[PDB]
Amino acid sequence: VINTFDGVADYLQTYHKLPDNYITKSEAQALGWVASKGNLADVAPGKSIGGDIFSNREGKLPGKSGRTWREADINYTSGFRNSDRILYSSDWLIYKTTDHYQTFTKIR
Repeated sequence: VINTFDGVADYLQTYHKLPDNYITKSEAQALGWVASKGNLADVAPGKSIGGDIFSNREGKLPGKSGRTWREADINYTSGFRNSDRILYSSDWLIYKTTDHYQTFTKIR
């Protein structure tokens, strides 16, 4: 239902949580999600992967003590996951990537 960059971005800054169509990878695995099969839409119709913590290993997103980053899939409808993610901090900084976490730019 809400899975666009702008849509999810505004939902997060206002309501401080993901829309209802998101499930973490753990949740999805528990419903029978097998990444190598690209089946998420069969076991969880209308859902997207989102809410997992993003480690920011490469220190690309701005870091701060106490700030945790999470991710969510954008523009997903079916099949294997795409390369689009929204990155959101606990202080509601919003970044996007369209290249599998290689490049980030600010959107809120």
